[PDB]
Amino acid sequence: PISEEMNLKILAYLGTKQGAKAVHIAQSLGAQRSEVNRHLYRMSEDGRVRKHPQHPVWYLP
Amino acid sequence: PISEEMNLKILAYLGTKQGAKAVHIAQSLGAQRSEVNRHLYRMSEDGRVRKHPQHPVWYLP
DNA sequence: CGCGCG
DNA sequence: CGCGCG
Repeated sequence: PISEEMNLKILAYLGTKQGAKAVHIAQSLGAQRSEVNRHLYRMSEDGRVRKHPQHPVWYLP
Repeated sequence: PISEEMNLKILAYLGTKQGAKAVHIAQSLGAQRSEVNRHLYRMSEDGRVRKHPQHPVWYLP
């Protein structure tokens, strides 16, 4: 499922970086890569985060 | 697979009608709804299209 | 190697 | 009912 609280933890982390990989987001939150990726991709649908067009690297809009 | 040619056709439809549903894009292009959605969701990852936060309706940023 | 998939 | 899933 989707945790809005997980969404907010990810957004807060991205707010401290200039682009980040899910593996490092997961490391820094103490979460699993799959959970972080599930949330990143869903947030990207409506524009809350954005992925590099070629690389698995994530940014705030 | 993902066709960049298909991406451009979908973007062109959206440029004509904001707030479109996949079924209507598919009808116009002569494609399957599932194919159109596969491309919409992948384009949403890097912000080329954007989904409505609550509905399967699509916008062009 | 991109993987998120329920 | 959101479904895109390979």
